[PDB]
Amino acid sequence: RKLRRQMDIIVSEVSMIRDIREREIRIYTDAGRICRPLLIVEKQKLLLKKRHIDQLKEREYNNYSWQDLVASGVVEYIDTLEEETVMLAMTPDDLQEK
Amino acid sequence: PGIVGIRFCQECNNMLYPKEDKENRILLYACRNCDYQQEADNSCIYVNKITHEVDELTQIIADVSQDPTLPRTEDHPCQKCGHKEAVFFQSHSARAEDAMRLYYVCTAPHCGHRWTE
Ligand SMILES: [Zn+2]
Ligand SMILES: [Zn+2]
Repeated sequence: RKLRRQMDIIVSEVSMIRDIREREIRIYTDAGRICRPLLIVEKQKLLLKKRHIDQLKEREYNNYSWQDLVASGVVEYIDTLEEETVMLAMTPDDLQEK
Repeated sequence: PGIVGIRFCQECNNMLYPKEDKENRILLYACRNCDYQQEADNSCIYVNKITHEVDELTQIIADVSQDPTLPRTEDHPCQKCGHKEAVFFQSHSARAEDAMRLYYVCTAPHCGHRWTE
């Protein structure tokens, strides 16, 4: 997962699935899978900070865009059968202590 | 009773088969592709559990404690090391008869203790 978030050896397109109960691990490089981006959450905090949003706000003439957002490990593409191992939060609201 | 199990020959490594010694009345196992014979220590052959009350604590893997998608409570402390986090889940097994019983798996590294309440 760390190499995919820096996009070194592994394109962001490769999906990787750790199924615990059956002990398998699966890595699909195959074409045709369907994946949508998600923000990443480390501990209880989003990895999207304010400094990222200020740079995107000014995106014009910064040459700073989505690919530079994905390359910082803030957003991640997650296809379906990797959504079985994930916990999603609807909004940052669910992250705060209830 | 026991759920018994296979035995293999020591030469051709095939499946030994149970057979009866008529002279000494002693259960034997014999490969059918050689003359190898061995005396039966267990004396049970075919055992079948129809009621099949099954112990899930044997199937459960201790690695399950790393899954984010499972719930956990600090209500039930670990029985061995007294750790508060326990990640509990149901059978997760088809043909479980009717069980909503929760099985508990202790978090914290390497404890892996697995109990049922
Ligand atoms: Zn044999
Ligand atoms: Zn423990």
